[PDB]
Amino acid sequence: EDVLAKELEDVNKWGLHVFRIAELSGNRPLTVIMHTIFQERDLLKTFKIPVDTLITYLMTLEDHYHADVAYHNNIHAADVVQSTHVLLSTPALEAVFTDLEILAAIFASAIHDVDHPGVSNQFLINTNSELALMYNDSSVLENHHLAVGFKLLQEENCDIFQNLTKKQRQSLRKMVIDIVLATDMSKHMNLLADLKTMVETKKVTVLLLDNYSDRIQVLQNMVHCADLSNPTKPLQLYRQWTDRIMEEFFRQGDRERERGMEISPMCDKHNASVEKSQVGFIDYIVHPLWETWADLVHPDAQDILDTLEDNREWYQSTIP
Amino acid sequence: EQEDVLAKELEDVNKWGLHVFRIAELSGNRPLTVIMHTIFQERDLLKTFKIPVDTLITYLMTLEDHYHADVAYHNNIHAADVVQSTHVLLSTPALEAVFTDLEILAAIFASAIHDVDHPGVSNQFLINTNSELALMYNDSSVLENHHLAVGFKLLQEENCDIFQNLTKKQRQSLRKMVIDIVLATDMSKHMNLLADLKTMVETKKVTSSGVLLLDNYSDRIQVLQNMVHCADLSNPTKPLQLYRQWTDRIMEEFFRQGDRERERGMEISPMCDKHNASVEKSQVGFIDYIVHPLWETWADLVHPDAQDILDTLEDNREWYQSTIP
Ligand SMILES: COc1cc2c(cc1OC)[C@H](CCCc1c[nH]c3ccccc13)N(C=O)CC2
Ligand SMILES: COc1cc2c(cc1OC)[C@H](CCCc1c[nH]c3ccccc13)N(C=O)CC2
Ligand SMILES: [Mg+2]
Ligand SMILES: [Mg+2]
Ligand SMILES: [Zn+2]
Ligand SMILES: [Zn+2]
Repeated sequence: EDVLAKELEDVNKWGLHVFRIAELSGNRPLTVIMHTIFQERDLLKTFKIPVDTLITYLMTLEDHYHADVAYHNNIHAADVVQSTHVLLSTPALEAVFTDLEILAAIFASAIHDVDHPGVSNQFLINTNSELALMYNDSSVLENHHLAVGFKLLQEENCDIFQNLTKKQRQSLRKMVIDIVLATDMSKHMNLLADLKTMVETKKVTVLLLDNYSDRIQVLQNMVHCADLSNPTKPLQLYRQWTDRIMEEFFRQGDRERERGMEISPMCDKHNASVEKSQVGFIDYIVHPLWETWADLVHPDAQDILDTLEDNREWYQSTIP
Repeated sequence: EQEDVLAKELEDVNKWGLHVFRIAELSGNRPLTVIMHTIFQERDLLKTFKIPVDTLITYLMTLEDHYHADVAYHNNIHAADVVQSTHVLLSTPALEAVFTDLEILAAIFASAIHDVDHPGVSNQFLINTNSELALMYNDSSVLENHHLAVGFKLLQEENCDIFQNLTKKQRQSLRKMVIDIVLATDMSKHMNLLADLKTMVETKKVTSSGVLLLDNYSDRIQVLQNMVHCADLSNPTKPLQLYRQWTDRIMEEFFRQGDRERERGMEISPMCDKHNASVEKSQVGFIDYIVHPLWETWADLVHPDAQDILDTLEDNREWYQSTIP
């Protein structure tokens, strides 16, 4: 238990040893990382959240991530939380999202994949699942993650927002919904188009964002970047994330095959190239996103972008 | 002979101003079932889509049961009214041969399910009271998402899948169209929906047959969305004896919601305070700011097909206005 404390001192750094923390914490990475970030940002006193209510909620939330899902589990949630925490500190901003906006982005990251079944929205839609029937084929999983994340606040001693004012709770709820809904992959291109627009019309002294519409757009893109941050991490971490997403994909492709459905991209294990898929994912999705981002906050996050380009070069070299 | 009178009244199914409250009584509180069945036969939809008649009746009766008989406005009579109004709007000369049988089926089915299981309170009330529905749907088109989920879920009950003989592509296309239509009945979408309809009227293209030219999904679904939205907001365009009954019913629902808001210490929603209400001024305002802007634009789209409907709306506005001084 003291090596865990040592691991947590790198909470403000890109490349935290999140898999080690998951092992040392007894598969409680989301709980410990969240507890550490709330202390570090002084959110428990800022919003008057009792420490025991925080722990109770975090453990209940963590329990609703599936332990038999290789990628979309509590370790991924903890990673996205911690990554958002670092991006919130990019100098190109500095103290410029409200404290409520900071709490919303961090809470949204923690709940953003809760109760994920390990299959895609398209799978849930094409299989006529109960989830897709409930949500009318529209951001099916993301709507569900939000509903679960908020519903768990109503469990015994779980309301970490009990001492927020009524206005604050309403504002936070809207921001959290806006952020998590933006993690739907089908919204990526519009999100990226808007982020580009913002960069081109950027005003700085540091970024000056006067209207809520632009600020929520940045927070949406921020958590999206954090969700798509695996290829920007030290390679030892990135390779583990690749192993886990491919396990999840292959298990879904097997289900598509058996049902006679078209197999989803990268999900056919008999015609799969893991490394080519990573290079293509970086080239078409992750690098455009992170380059645009790095432009927005230029020239901060050059170290993050440096790692992404190193990792792209390495994966390409593994292709004969 | 009760059935004979009912059959006589259903001969008016192609007319604006159908005696829908009489049909509700004569059918034993089954206006949605009998009006939908009549329209499906009139449009030959059972034959076209190979819908077994017993399956249709079973689904309709189950759907109708899931409207709340104890809500004054958002009940099965309102659903039957919106269905029949959509059916008349679909028959307008300016749209002859414009929509496929599948699009027609989608618009009518959407109208039938569009308020199912409505609790008689607004989306904002459900959001502000932290309801289970608003929690499920993240404060976004809360009721309309629920109406869709219930309407589709009921197709899975015993002998209720009226779409059992559609192709897979037909079912996929119908499902998407129905979702797009019912979500457009959310009041928060009205201003953008109307702005788009105005843009279409200003840029409208007509064929050599004289009918509307709609050559992409965006334009086709937009017309169907606004059509069902007009049907939903059609009460002030109906003969006055119908309109006044709809006004009585919505005010009962509004006042009951206001009584709940008042008891909870909430600010009372507009038109919901029975101690500070003007029913007549509220109807004139509703017409002037919402219903007439919408219907004048629809009438422009299908000109001159809807002139009589617009004339009735304007007469009814003048009538309510005349009761204020
Ligand atoms: C470590 O490598 C991976 C990690 C993850 C993914 C893919 C990876 O490698 C190809 C997929 C991407 C699939 C397509 C997709 C999902 N969201 C998107 C947003 C924008 C564009 C595409 C997508 N994820 C899906 O949940 C996120 C996690
Ligand atoms: C007979 O009179 C009425 C009938 C109905 C309404 C209001 C009436 O009289 C004021 C309300 C309107 C409230 C606010 C509202 C709801 N949707 C809208 C769409 C656009 C603009 C406002 C609204 N309805 C709500 O379900 C439809 C039924
Ligand atoms: Mg997700
Ligand atoms: Mg409705
Ligand atoms: Zn995620
Ligand atoms: Zn309605």
